[PDB]
Amino acid sequence: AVQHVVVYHGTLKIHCAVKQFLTEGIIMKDFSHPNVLSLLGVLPYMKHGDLRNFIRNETHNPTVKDLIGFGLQVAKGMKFVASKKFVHRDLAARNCMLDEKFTVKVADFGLARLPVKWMALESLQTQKFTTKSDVWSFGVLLWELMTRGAPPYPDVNTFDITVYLLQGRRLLQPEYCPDPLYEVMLKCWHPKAEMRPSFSELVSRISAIFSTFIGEHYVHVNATY
Ligand SMILES: O=C(NCCN1CCOCC1)Nc1nc2ccc(Sc3nnc4ccc(-c5ccc(F)cc5)nn34)cc2s1
Repeated sequence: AVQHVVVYHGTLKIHCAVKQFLTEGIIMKDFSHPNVLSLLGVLPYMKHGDLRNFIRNETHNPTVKDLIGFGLQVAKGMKFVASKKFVHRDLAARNCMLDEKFTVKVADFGLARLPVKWMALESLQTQKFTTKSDVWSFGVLLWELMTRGAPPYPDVNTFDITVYLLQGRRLLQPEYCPDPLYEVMLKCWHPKAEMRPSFSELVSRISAIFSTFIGEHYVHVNATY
């Protein structure tokens, strides 16, 4: 069963990277989606590396369309993962990768595997993780995308985040976030887990927002981040 399955550089020609083991080898191996990082048999090399570092790179010139497009690809990847009944537990821009085609692959799962500032409130309180808690995390990722990789809740110390949130607070709208995309993030952070959108609903809502843009709005980095 692990026979059909059979960090450092490598070749096969495909360029590659290399970092119970056999069981999860098989499990990781059957997750095939273009917005999900593959097991080659050893993972494909991602030319552009992590999503967070890429958007922070002061020499890159992402547009609003570009950033929303990355968020759309994450959502497609998570829609697939969620269909397989798998919970990520650590969705963050740091855990998403970008290839030579600028295709986003959700990574940091399986063999490649507390992120308190990305955690839903019920997970901060129960230490249990669901698909609905991934959705909350996804909303924080979108906020990362729109601020070009700013750290969330900058003046909040990890520990005190649950108290902060329980005062009635959320991340503020980034300067280059469209209003409808901020409403989407607010939905992802709905206080009741069951009221949060599914990943299928997020793919749908975000693809419509994405289609309204034409690549004319350059997103700049914030000085206070
Ligand atoms: O590094 C490059 N590309 C060059 C990047 N440069 C930088 C300077 O600008 C020019 C472009 N390709 C790579 N592919 C792969 C393929 C697999 C893996 S392991 C893995 N599995 N899940 C995850 C999830 C996240 C992270 C991660 C997090 C933070 C980081 F910082 C780097 C990697 N790793 N990870 C590593 C790499 S790294």
